[PDB]
Amino acid sequence: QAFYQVSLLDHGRSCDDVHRSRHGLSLQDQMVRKAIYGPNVISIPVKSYPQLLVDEALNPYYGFQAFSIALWLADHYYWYALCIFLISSISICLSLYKTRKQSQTLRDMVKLSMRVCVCRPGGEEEWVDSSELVPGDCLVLPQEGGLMPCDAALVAGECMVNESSLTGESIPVLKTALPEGLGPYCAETHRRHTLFCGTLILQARAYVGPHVLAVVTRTGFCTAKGGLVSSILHPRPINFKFYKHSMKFVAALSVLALLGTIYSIFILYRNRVPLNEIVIRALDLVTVVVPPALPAAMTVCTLYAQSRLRRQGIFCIHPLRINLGGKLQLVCFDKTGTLTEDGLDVMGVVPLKGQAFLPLVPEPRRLPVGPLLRALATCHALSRLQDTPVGDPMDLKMVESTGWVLEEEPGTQVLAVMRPPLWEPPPVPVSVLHRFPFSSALQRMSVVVAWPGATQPEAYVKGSPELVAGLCNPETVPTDFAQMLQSYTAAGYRVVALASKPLPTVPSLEAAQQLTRDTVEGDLSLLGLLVMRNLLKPQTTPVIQALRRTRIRAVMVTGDNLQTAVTVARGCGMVAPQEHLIIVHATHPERGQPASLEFLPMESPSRHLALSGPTFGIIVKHFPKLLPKVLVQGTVFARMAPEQKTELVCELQKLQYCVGMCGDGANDCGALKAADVGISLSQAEASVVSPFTSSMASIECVPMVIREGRCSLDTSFSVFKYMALYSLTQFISVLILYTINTNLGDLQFLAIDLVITTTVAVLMSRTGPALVLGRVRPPGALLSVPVLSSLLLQMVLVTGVQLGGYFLTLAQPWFVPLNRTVAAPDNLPNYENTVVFSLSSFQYLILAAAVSKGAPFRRPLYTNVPFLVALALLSSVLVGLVLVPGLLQGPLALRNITDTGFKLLLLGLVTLNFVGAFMLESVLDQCLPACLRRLRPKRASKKRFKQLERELAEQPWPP
Ligand SMILES: Nc1ncnc2c1ncn2[C@@H]1O[C@H](COP(=O)(O)OP(=O)(O)CP(=O)(O)O)[C@@H](O)[C@H]1O
Ligand SMILES: [Mg+2]
Repeated sequence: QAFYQVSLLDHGRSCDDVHRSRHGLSLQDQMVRKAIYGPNVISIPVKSYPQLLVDEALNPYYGFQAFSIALWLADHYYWYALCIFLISSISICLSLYKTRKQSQTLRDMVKLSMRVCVCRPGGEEEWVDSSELVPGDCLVLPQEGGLMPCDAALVAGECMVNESSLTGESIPVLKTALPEGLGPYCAETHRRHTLFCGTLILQARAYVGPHVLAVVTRTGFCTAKGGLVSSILHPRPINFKFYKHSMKFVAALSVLALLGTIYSIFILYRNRVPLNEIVIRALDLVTVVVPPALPAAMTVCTLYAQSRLRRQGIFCIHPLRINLGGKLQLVCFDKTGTLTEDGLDVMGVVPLKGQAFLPLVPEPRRLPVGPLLRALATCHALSRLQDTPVGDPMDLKMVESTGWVLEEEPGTQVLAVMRPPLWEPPPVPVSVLHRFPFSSALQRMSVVVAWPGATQPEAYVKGSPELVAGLCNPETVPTDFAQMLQSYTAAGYRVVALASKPLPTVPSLEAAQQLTRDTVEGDLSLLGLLVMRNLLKPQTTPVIQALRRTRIRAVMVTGDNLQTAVTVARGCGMVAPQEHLIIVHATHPERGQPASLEFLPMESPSRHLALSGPTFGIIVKHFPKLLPKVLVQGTVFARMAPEQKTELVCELQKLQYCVGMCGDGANDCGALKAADVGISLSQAEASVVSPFTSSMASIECVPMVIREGRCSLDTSFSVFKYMALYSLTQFISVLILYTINTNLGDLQFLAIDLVITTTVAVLMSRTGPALVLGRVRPPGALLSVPVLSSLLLQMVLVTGVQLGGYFLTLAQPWFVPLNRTVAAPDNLPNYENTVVFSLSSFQYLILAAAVSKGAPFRRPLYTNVPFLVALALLSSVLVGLVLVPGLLQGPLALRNITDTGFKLLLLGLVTLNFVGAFMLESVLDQCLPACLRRLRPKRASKKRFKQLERELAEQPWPP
């Protein structure tokens, strides 16, 4: 009767229900469920070519150009029509290629199919089906190096998986068996028992089970790998798109088009040409005003910039966003693996005798056998790859520091058995009973471990110092824990605390392993603090100094302790030594206490604010009025959960800041997607994780993403402004002829539009970006006073030389006056056509050189090379032709002029116009300040960040 959403069909499923779904029906249920859900295939439509063309041809411009071709054919200017078709043909081919390439990349990612082993309710079939996989299907996963087709909760056993594409996470991720329960929660809601579509399985092992077996949850390409590709198809728009502002500027040109049309009507009525004939002249005037090569030129800008970035390694999707890069005002960054260096030496461990802390051991090897050694060795979730161990750089560096070595493939639920170094001045090899994974939001990991001693099993928890110390029973927790940790965090050593609890369970029993994560991480005794050292990436310190110099503010968003983030921030130059840092702190509103905000300064040898994640939680919920003041003044957001990083992005955006994210981790995945410009620095090739994936492991990417964006925004504005200048230069030329004896050209018009303008337009879009990022932001409105001024003033100079030419031509003593008794197509030679075309041809080229204006955002014009050769070549051909048309006289329909003097006068006028155009654009750059000061002495931006800044300047936060 009424359709129900697949999510709505499977939203309320129990923990038990996922196990109920396991060993699902072989065929009848499969077929009906598969029919209801639809086939498990990516929904990218496949088009041979002509299938695309019909859809592609529906664009409104294409219709107008088709009408224009017919109109020009009716006028019998075949040659101009021959060009007008050909330029549209180039436009459609390039648009087709652009569209085809954009789909092809995405389609190539999702073009994967492989034979799958599927479990029957009383069966275990092998390689039976893949694309037809049942929505609730249970399957046995491959042993090693196996891509996972569907998002499936793991019912039994443990899996090691590479999720690098899905989460931006190169490091191997542990997967564990789901626990059946009366409560219903989604596998995604667990966010760990689920195995995600298109993720490689490094290894798969069942300690107790015969093999690892998983039950499919959300599937059919509409979740995970496809859910993101599906996002890339029909993508999210940008608000207040600059094309609207350009569309307003087209309306200013539309007034000029109407004014021209009425001028023509008066001239034609005065001329007394047939009314039927006058309509064709009016129609030609309107069609001429439309530029044929603009639609192609706009594509070629983007395609050249994608080409420029692909070579730099910054692999891009949604190429429209490269301009958005140009406008970004703040760039958010992550601490570890981006601002700092991935991989960290363990700078020893600190042990505690009783309540008191003992002095730090430089090398973890020289310590007594007991809890801390075992915890240091066993806490990690490292697995053994071919002749090697694979894990998180922190956990890997810790175990190598202990000197204990992981046992290989060769009880029941016994895994990752830890072999001792076997050097003595007890070896007691130890085996893990239960593994708990580390979640960035959760901020800790835990293990249950047993030994041949066969005592009560001991649970070891390694996690964030504050949460672990808080979780520990306050018996062992030292009085000065906070102050002692403050030494290590202030130094800049990433610190993780280890807590041990003896657990009263039956040792080496599978059943005994089953336990509540909270119950294992409940009552705890603080054991020691690890002192991991992460060092700043060499290039980070430079890029941040430039981004601060441009006045694009750099905000740091991190899950690590506030003092470490303050040390990294003070190091990079987020906060310079001259600058002052305030630590906003908040007390929870609860019992008899209301919410309190306390601001405490920090002093070290622009009023920068550093906020812990929890303080920001209270500020957003219980101080909404203050949030604008902190988020416009906050530089070092720290101890932030993965969800909190998205909130900073969203609140900074609602304050009208253009955010950017250069994170390299699963924690940032949310923030990267939400942010305007998102860059994932550790990914290989194009990926769905971020809009602008990089393959260089540095912040050196981010300046390049801004620098190219500003170039693409200036190229888009230059190509638009040159296309307007050409059309009005054509309008003036065609009109000067329309008044004067009702004449035009055919082959001449093909030559101008096809060779002079289309070649220059495509070639002017490949200049490339400026060397150094600049203080001045690229101008963002096409309908600006400078742009409008520049175009209008230049067109006056165009007309001046053009009219001057005609006056000089008529004034020439040898000049023979033209017949002016016969139709424009019939009068193949006209003495005026020769002069007007010959003067106008060169000026069409000159406009591009003046328009280029290559300095703040683009490199000097000469550096282009293919443009510069073409400009000179076409100029040389035109110089050659104007002096001596020879053979080309006949095709050009040129009236041969023997007199050298008038040709030199004509060359002089073009040179004068050229000098004029260059002088006008240089004058325009110099004149802007005087104009701006007089037009507006002072103004206030509607955007909230610029006002809140100005308010804070007038009255600061309480000092
Ligand atoms: N394997 C592990 N087991 C337990 N805790 C870990 C851990 N690896 C990191 N931690 C700690 O867990 C907390 C949360 O880490 P999270 O992934 O959110 O950020 P992070 O410390 O990697 C800094 P960044 O945000 O720059 O990536 C931190 O205090 C971190 O030091
Ligand atoms: Mg990271």
